[PDB]
Amino acid sequence: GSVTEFLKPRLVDIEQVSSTHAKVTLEPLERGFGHTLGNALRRILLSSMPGCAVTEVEIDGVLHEYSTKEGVQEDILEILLNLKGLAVRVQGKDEVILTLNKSGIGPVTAADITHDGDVEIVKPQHVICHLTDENASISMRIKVQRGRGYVPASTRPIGRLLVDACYSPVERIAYNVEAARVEQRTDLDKLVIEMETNGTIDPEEAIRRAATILAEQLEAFVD
Amino acid sequence: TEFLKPRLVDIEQVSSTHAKVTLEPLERGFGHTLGNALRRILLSSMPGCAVTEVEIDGVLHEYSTKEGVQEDILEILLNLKGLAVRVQGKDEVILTLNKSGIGPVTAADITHDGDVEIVKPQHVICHLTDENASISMRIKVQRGRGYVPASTRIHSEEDERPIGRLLVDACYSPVERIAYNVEAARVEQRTDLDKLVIEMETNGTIDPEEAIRRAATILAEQLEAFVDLRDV
Amino acid sequence: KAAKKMVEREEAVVWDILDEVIREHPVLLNRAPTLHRLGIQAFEPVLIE
Amino acid sequence: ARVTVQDAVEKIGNRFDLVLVAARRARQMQVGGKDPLVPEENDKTTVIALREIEEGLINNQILDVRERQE
Amino acid sequence: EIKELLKLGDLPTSGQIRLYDGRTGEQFERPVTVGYMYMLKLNHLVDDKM
Amino acid sequence: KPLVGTGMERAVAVDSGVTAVAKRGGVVQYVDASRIVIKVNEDEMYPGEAGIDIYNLTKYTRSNQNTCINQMPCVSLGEPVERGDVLADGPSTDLGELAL
Amino acid sequence: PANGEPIIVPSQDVVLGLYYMTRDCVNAKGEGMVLTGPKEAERLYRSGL
Repeated sequence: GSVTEFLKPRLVDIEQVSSTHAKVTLEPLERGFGHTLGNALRRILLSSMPGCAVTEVEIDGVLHEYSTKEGVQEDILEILLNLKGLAVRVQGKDEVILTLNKSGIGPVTAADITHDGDVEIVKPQHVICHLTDENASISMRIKVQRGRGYVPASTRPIGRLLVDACYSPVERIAYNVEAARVEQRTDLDKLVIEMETNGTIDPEEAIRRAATILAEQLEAFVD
Repeated sequence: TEFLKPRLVDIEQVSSTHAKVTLEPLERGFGHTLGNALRRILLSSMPGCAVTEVEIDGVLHEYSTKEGVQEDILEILLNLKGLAVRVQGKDEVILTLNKSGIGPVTAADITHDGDVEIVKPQHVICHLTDENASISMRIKVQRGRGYVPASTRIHSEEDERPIGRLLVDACYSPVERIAYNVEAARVEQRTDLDKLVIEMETNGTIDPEEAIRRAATILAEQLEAFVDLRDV
Repeated sequence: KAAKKMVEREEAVVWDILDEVIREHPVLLNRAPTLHRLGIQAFEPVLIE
Repeated sequence: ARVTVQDAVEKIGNRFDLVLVAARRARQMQVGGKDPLVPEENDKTTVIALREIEEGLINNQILDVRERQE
Repeated sequence: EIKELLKLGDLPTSGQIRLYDGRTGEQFERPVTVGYMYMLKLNHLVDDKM
Repeated sequence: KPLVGTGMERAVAVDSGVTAVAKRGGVVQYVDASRIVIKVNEDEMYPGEAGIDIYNLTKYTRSNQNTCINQMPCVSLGEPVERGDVLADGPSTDLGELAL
Repeated sequence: PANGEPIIVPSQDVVLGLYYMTRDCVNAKGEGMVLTGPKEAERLYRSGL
C-alpha cells in the first residue's frame, strides 16, 4: 500500500457509568499512536478547557481566613472546600455574583443559591455547609468567572478570601494503551480513555471539544 | 475564550540535514503538547526512500566476497542500507551503479536519473583495489514507511525466483532525531505566550516544511475520530 | 490432511480459530526446580508475537 | 470471561465436588445432547458451567435430580 | 579523574543528566544516570530454546 | 569497540590466532577482502628468495559453536605495515582490539 | 501452603515506586493547600502545579 493511508479506529465503544463517567475505547490505532492521542487529549482536557467556577467569596461575619462561624459546625476551610466542588455553568455572561442568604436548621444546600437565568447549577442538592436549630444565619457572596484551566490561590482589601478555581470541567483523565490485534499484525495499540466530569458536559462532548481545540490548533500546518 | 493558532515563522537551516522550525504563536502549555505529539509522529511515521534490493553481477548470496573489492558483499549491503536518496515521480525505481578502476565507489558514481537525486554524493559504498576490476550492480529503491525487516517482507515470496537478488533491511524514516524547546515569546499585548522550536536532524531527503506539514496533517486527520465519537 | 496442510502453510483464517480456542483454556506454567506446589500455576494464555 | 471461583467454593463446599459437578455439567453441555441454562456470552462450556454453579442454579443434588427425571 | 574527563567536554560532572520521558513528554524528576556501557550478546538465543 | 577497556585487549586479539598478523614488515601491494599481499622490505628479505607474503583470509566458515568466524582486511592499499602488526581483523575484533 | 502469609508481595520495583510516591518532602511545590478529594490531587499532580 501507499505511504499515505494509516490505520484508523474502526471500532469505538463508549460506556458511561450512569451519571458522568465514561470509558471510551477506540481501537485499532497504528503502533505508538495511542500514546500520542492520549497524551494530547489528556493534556488539553486537564490544562486548557473553557469553563466556569467559583473564584472568591465574601462572608459578612467572617473576614479572617481561619475563623469560626457561630452556628455552622463546619469550619471556613470546609465551606470553601465545598464551594470548590460546586459545579456551575454560565451562559454568554462571563462574570456573575451569587448570594446565599439562608437561615434555618437543615443543611445549606446549593439549591438555596439565589436563582438566575444565566447561571445553572448541575448539582442543586450539593452541600455547602450544615446548620443548627438556631437563629444563626449564613450570608455570603460568591464570585463565578469564566476561565480556561486551573489556578490555585497562591498564584494570585475588603478583606475577601480566595478560592482555588477549577474551571476545567474534567476531573480525572487516565488513558491506557492496551495491545490490540488486526490480522497477522498484533503490535497495534488500542486506546482506553477514562473520564469523569463535574456534570456540566457529558464526557463524549468533552472529548469532542478537546478534539476540536486540538484540530483548530493544527490548522495552518495541515495542507 | 479561544486560543491563537500557531503558524510557521522560520525554516532556519543550519545545515542541509539539520533544520529548526518555530511553530510560534503557541498559547498556554500546548507548547509541550504539540511538541511531544509532533516529535512522536515525526519519529514514527514519515515517507522514507531507503534502498530495498540489490542485484550484483557475479554474487550468488550476501555471505561471499567479490574479487577486486576490499569489502564483503555483506558490508556493501550494510553501506547501501544507509544510502540517502530522494525520488519524486515514482514510489519505486531502479538505479545502476557501474565502476571500473582503483578507488572508492561513491554514491555519486550511481547512474544519473532525471527524477532521482543522491543527497550526499560523497557517501562511500565500497572500494575497488585492482586496476583490472569492476563492480556493476543494480540498486532497487522504493518509498515506504517505518521500518520493515527483510525477513518479514518475504512472506509470499513475491516471485523472488532469481538467486542473485539480495534484500537489505528497509529503513524508511528520514528523521534521525527530533527535539523541541519551549520559550516565552515576546509579543506586545499579551502576558506570556509560548513559542515552540523543533530542531530536527534528517538524512537530507525531506525538506523540514514538508515534514512538519505531513506530521500536522496526520495528527489532525487521525484526530477526526474523536471529533465525533458517536456512541459505539 | 487438508487441515494439516492449511495449518502448516499458516493460513490467515487459522488465527481466528486459535483466538477462539485460547479464550478459556488455561495452560500450566512450570519452572524447572518446582520445589513446592506453587511452582506449577495455571494462567490463561494471551497470544503474543 | 471469569477470574476466580471463590463464590463457587462458597456455594459448593470442598472445592472438589465443585470440580466434579462442573465437569459433569460441562460434559452434558458439550456433547450435542443438552443445552445451557445461563445465557452464553461467548464463554466456553467449562466457564459456563462454573457460572451456573456460582449463580446457584445447579449443584450435585440438582444435577442428580435432573438426571433421574430423565 | 573521571570528573575531570567529563568536564573536559561539557557533560555534567556528577554524571547524571535529566531525561525526558518518551511517551508522556514531561520531565523525569531526580536526574538520571546515562552513559555508554559495553554490552555483549550471549549466545543463549531465544529461538534456540523455544 | 570497547569504549571503556582495560588496556589489556590488544594482547588477547593478537596472541590468539584469529586476528592474524604480518609476519614481516613491508608495504601493502594488493588488498582484497579474500587475500592480502605484502611486499617485504628489502632489509627483512633473505638473499635467495624474492619474498612476498600472501595472507589468505577466511570468509564465513562455521566455528565449533556455529558462530561465523570471518576475517576482513584492516589495511588499505599501499599502506606501510611493520613486524607483528594487525592486518586482517578477525571475528569480534576492531583494528586489533578485542570487541566482544 | 507453608505459612499464612501472602505470596503476592510486591517485590522490588513496584515497592520502590510506591515508597517514592507515598512520601513527604518538608517543602515541595504547592504545600499546604486543601483539595476536594483524590481526583483533585491527581489532577493537580498531572498538570505539575
